[PDB]
Amino acid sequence: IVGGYTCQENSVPYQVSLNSGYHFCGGSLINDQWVVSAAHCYKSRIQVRLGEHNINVLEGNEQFVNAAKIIKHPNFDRKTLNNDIMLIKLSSPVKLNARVATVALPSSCAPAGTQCLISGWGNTLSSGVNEPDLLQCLDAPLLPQADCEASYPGKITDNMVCVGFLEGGKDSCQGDSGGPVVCNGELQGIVSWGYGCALPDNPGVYTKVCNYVDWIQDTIAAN
Amino acid sequence: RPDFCLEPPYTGPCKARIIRYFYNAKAGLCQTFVYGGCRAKRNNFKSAEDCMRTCG
Ligand SMILES: [Ca+2]
Repeated sequence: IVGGYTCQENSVPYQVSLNSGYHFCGGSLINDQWVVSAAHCYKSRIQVRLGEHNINVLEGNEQFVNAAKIIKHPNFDRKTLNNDIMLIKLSSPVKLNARVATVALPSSCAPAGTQCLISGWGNTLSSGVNEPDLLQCLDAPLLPQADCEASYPGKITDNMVCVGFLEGGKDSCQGDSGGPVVCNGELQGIVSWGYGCALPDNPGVYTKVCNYVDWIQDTIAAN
Repeated sequence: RPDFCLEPPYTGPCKARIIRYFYNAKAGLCQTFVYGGCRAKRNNFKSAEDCMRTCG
């Protein structure tokens, strides 16, 4: 997260870190046994870390759980990034509490202009590299689809949504993928891609979660 | 040596944080960099050994 601020300790209880030796992606807990993330975050072996704030220090509220099932959307395209969403079933249910909670799936697609909250442990610099210890937060609006398309000519599908600022300055970055974009208590986006970070005319592009609620529920109930 | 070995490391548009190896011609060695998770270029290896064998 570039241009954000440190989140209040455990103020984003649904945020999780995907670890395979080191933190490589984020995710969101949607229920005591399932996490949603980005498909390009796929790895054969994944450990999910919940209740985190300082990713480099054992604080005592953390829960480490291994993924038992990793299911990417069947129509995911590694080239165009269309349908960049993936479900992870935990080895065992987590203990839900103040530091570890679920986030609600969308009731419908949020309109452009809706203010949202993005979070993650990704790079905080547009130029250079600075990996934060503490979870970073960013308040940003959903952008009109026409502006998203004008910024990324011929690369945006109906399954994507731009969130951020066309003037740049604030954006998600490497290390934030799979992370949540929450608007009004509902998970509306998943950090996916963009050209650089916090660059003018190139706001972050996110997976439009409201298009997959049924697929998510059908997959959960079937596995 | 192959031309892609002289190109700078390509992070790509995706926002994951995956450590990969790339041949640094200016230093004459393979080093690590952060790959975004998609649309990798050829100067991108999963190991230093494979990197040195291909771009050495
Ligand atoms: Ca910790």
